[PDB]
Amino acid sequence: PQVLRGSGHCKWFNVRMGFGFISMTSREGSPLENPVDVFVHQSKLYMEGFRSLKEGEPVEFTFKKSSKGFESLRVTGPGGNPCLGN
DNA sequence: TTTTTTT
Repeated sequence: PQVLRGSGHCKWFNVRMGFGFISMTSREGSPLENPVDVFVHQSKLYMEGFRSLKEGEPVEFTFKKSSKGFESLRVTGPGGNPCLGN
């Protein structure tokens, strides 16, 4: 299960659900011709207090292909900063 | 405080 690095933005996030998706726009330091969705759980989000992503906020993350699809493993804001959230 | 794969 190879671990890759990517960036993108929050496609959507539902706080009642505790999960959402990231639209990945770069991967392994190269931009993608077409964005790819990557699953993100609230538990993976680097921030203090209650954990969420705002729609649209820019993210940096590690991910791995999973049986259910891609799975984020740790998500941060630009430059390793905390995610913004709602 | 948050239904672990869709929006």
